Parts: sequence; C-alpha cells; structure tokens
Amino acid sequence: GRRRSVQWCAVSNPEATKCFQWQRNMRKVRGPPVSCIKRDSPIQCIQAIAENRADAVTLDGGFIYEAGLAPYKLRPVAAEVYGTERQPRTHYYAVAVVKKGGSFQLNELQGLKSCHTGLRRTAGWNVPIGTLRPFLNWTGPPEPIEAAVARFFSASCVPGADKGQFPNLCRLCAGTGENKCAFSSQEPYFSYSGAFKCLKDGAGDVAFIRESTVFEDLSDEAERDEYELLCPDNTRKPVDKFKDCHLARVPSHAVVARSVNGKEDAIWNLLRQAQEKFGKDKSPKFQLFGSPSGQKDLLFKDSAIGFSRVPPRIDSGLYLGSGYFTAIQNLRKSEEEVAARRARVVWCAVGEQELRKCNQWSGLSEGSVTCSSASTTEDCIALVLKGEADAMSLDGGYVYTAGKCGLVPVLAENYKSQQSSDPDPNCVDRPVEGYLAVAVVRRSDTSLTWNSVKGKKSCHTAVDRTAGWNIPMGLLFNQTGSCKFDEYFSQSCAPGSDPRSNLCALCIGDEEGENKCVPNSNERYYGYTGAFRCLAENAGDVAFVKDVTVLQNTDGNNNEAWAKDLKLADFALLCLDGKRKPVTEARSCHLAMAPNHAVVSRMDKVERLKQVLLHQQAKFGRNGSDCPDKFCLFQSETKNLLFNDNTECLARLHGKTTYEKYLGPQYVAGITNLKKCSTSPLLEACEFLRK
Ligand SMILES: [Cl-]
Repeated sequence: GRRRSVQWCAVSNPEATKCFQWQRNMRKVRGPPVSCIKRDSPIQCIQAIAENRADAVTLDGGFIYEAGLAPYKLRPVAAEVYGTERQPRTHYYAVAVVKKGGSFQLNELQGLKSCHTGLRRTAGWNVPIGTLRPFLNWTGPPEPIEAAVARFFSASCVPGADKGQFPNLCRLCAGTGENKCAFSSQEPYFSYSGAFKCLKDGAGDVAFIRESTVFEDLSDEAERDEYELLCPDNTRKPVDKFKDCHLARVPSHAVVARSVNGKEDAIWNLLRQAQEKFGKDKSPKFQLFGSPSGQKDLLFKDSAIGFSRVPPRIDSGLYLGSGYFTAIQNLRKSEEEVAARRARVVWCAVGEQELRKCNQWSGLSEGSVTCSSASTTEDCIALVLKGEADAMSLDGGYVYTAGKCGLVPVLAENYKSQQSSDPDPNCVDRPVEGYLAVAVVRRSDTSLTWNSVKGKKSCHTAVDRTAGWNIPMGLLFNQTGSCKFDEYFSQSCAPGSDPRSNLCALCIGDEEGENKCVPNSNERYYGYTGAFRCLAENAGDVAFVKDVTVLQNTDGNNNEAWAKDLKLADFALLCLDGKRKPVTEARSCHLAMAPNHAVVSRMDKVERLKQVLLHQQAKFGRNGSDCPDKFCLFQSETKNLLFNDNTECLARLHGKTTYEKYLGPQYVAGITNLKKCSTSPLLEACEFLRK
C-alpha cells in the first residue's frame, strides 16, 4: 500500500522546510522514513490525516478536541515532554487561587473581582469561564461571552478584552494610558505572573493561573501559606494540593493519529529514533526541537525534550480530562443543555441486562436518571472520567482504579449486619461493615482443602474483583511469590482474562457460545451468581464468592432450573487452616473481609448525586413507597444488576470520602503489591495522566 513512510503534516512553509530537513537527515542515518505534506492550518491537517493524505501532526489541547470529533476522530499517540529530564512535565493544572480566609467557594464567585491571564488563554479564561458557564445567565453563542462574565464579576483584569464593549473586564488592569488592558507586557497584570500579582496586590479576589506560578513566584515557603486554591467540589485547600483541587489539567501538545489504521507503530518508531539521534543536544546537523532564527515551534515546541507514548486506552476526551473537556463543551452548548445536563444523573450500565433495568428505573425517575452503557466496568469508568456518564456502583477492587483515576466514593452499599436479621430504620447512617470472601467447594471430594486447591479448576467472579480475585490471588501470591496467575489453577473461568488462556477455559459465554469470558452478564459464569453456577455445574472445583452467595442460590432462593434443587448442605467452605466447614459458618471460615461496593463519581457531581439517590431510594429502596409495587432498585434477585441484591440501602461514608480512606490502608497495600505483576489498560492510562 503506502510506503514505510509516516507522512507528516505541516501548517506553514517554514514548517514544511524543517520537515524536509527532517526527511533528509532521517535518510542520512538510515533511520525510519518521513515524508511531508503542507496544508495551511491545523484543521486542514486534521482533515488530511482523516482522509488518508497524511499520518500525524502535533496539536495543542483545543485542536486535540476538534480532531477527536466526527468526522475526524483522531487520537493522541505521543506526548511532548517539556522541562528538563529529571524534571519532566507532561502537564500543568488550571487552578483558582484566592487568599487565606474567605468563605467564598467556586459556586460563589458572583459579584467578586477577578484576575485572568488574558482573553481566550487556557488557564486564565477557557477553563475558568467554561467551568463557570452554569452560573453566567448567558444565553449563548452568540451574545458574546464577555457580556455575561462582565455581568458576573464586578470587575476583572482580562487583558485583551474590549474596554470599549466591556469596560468592566479591564477595570482592574494596571496598564497606563492605552496600554491599559493590553494583551502585552505593557500590561503588568498580563499572563500567569500579572494575573497572580493582581491577587497579590489586592486588586482582585481570584486569580485564574497555573499551579507552578504560585510556586515559582512565591519566595519563602511562608507567604505561600497565605494562599489557597478553590476546588470543584466547593472546598478550599492549600496550594500544594493542586493535584487534588484544580479546575483542569492541561496536557502537553500531542502527536495525533487516526484511531483506525493510524500507523501508531510507525509513528512511535520514527519519533523514538528522531529523538535518540536528533534529540536535544544530540547533533549539530539537525535538531527536532529547534526553530530557525525568526520562527517559533516548527512541527514541535522548541521547549520540548522528548516524547511520551500515550497508552492506547486514551481518547482525546481522556487526554484532556473532565475538567478541561467539559470546560470546552460548556462554552459551546446552549444554556438549556447545560441546565438539563447538570440536573440529570447519567448512570452507567455494564451490559444489556443492566441497561434494561436502568431504563426501567430511568422511566420512573421523574426525569432525574438517564442511562449510558458499556461492555465493561473500565469502559464505564472511562465514560464517567469523560463526563459522559456520572455514576455506577463498584466493587472495592474497581474503587481503587477509579480512585487512581481521580474519582471519588459517594455512598456505599449497606448489607444487613450478619446472616439472619432485622431491618434497621436507620440503615442510611449505619457504618458499613464489609462482607466476607469465601472459597466454596462441593462437599463430594473430601480431600479438597485450602492446602490442595492449587492445580485445580477455579471459578472467579471477574478479574480485579475483591472476593473473586484480589483476595484469593493475593493469598496464593503471598504463598508463592509468583506473578504467573494463569499457573495457580489448571483451568478457570475468570471473566475479563485473556480469551486464549487457561483463565478463560471454563467460561461458556451466552446461550450461543459468544461473549465467552467477557466481564459482564452475557457470560453465564460472570459475577457472584455466575461463579457459583460454574461450581454447581461442575465446570470448576472452587468458587471465590461471598458467603451470602451460596444462600441466595440454594434451597430454592434462586428460581433458575440449574439452581432450583441445589441444597445448602451440598456445599462446604475452605478455611485458611485446612478445615472444611458448612456454609453457615463463614464467620469462622472466610478468606478475608472485603469493603462494601460504593457508588463513585466526579467531585463536581457528588451533592447532586447523593440528593437524587437518597431520594430515589426512598421511593424504590428496601422499605420504599413504590417497591414492590412499581419497581425495586435493589432487586433483580440473584441477578445483582446495577446494585447487589442484598443491599439494604445506600449509606453515608462518615468522612471516608477518598478511595484511600474508604478502602483503608491494608486493602490498598495489598492491591498495590498485586498490580505489580500486572495492571490494566485503564489503571495504566490513569497512571500516565497523573504522572
Ligand atoms: Cl467479587
């Protein structure tokens, strides 16, 4: 087809010129080839790549956005590294700095005084104003946004604004005469530093800058404690907490490619080489990162020092992050659409059986709950990081991952405090207590014990789940030191594993044989119920489930014909000490305690989200007005759709509102250790966006 050439896209003749000098110097080293094509602008180049006339182009965050849309749908494949090696920066945070001691929170900037870096800049305007669109009263595109922010702050310094159309935006500007409010250095309250000094001097109440500013311009480490940042969950925290209190992380420029047949391989080969040899301080004959005397950042930024391969799970939407992604969409969207969308709760359903239930739920929510879906739990997480979905209930194993991703716990799934017991009218404030992970076996083989389970057949709820995987595989690991999970057992049914492995050997997919090993309801051997079924159907010898699982699938508690005649007495539990115990004794024969499933979300959605659930609960929870009349939120019965079936109510966290706190330190430490052997596409992705 098309030569082992990567075809680079240029936006200027100058750029085209550097390209050609690239092409020739790559030929001279018998390095990977690069062709060059020239267009007049970034979109022309986005168009080119998408119509197959070019392969890559490096873009800034606003173009990464445009490029990810239809009809282009390109993707970031390599990121520019700035700084110095050892001081490598892949991004910065867009923060709202205010001085110590106020009671105003982001929700309340109304009527205050603002200091911005400059009209249409990322951190001084796009992010902040996009973030605040909800409050502006601003009809929309067009009426000029400027008209509404001028009506929201009582005064700002917005360099570059029209002091003739919006005098207010320039009133705190410190420039003399006509310089006043200039998008230049002639204006002292211009860019990061002018905007911060604007605060510093007492002219404005809030400065919208980048995190580094605060650091690089504050001398001691003492008048730095005189400062504070505003968080999107309407809190305030100190300036070194920017990794947890920021309006947006703005990513470094990235080399974008086609999401389908993008030559990403080719592209990274080219780049890695381009870099070893024509790097920074690498050769006098050519410099990838360098521009000819009256030119700036041709092809790459002249300040870049290298590139970072962006994990394949990243999207333009994941690349920008929710803060930045939603800021850009808000500034485009009608006011009614913004309205609607902050009111609605978009649930993320994993699988079609879960979407059926959601839909049903959505129907009766009196408009407050809507549904989105994905095929996997990581995919739902990624839809909430993109702001496309808002919540879902997750196992603690995925609470860690969504937490590494910046998501937070909101409410926990409360279970009844022990095997047989009564309803607590105060379920919502009762502290969560966890649940027990067990290893259940069929009573027939007498010789099977915890000490001989190695080498047999296992049934797991899914990979990365607590009772189904982390605990059993963590235990075994402790014992053997081996990271070779697929050699612990002969054959297994472990949804979410490699379809070609022994780990997926016992899965049976759906009625037709498809969806084998997918980690959703379509796999009949998926979850608590499916891993139990895997044991009961004698596909595997041990099932890693919770103690309640046996109870809900035996003695007729489960209707399904495979389950119908099962008897509790037909199962035993494998205790850590080698004994076998009846199922009613999980209290003294369990593998470990696992944290309750938790509803997670984005900080920007937490108060709206509790409010809709508390309220949805009241109508459809365990003792609720319309349950079972119309719909029961916590019933599917042995189905476990959206929520576990033994959920009494959704309950408060008791300040345990960070994945770290909610799971607690021994849980964290254990999983951390395990992720060493292997990770996941999304943990990977999130580790990269946070590095
Ligand atoms: Cl599980």
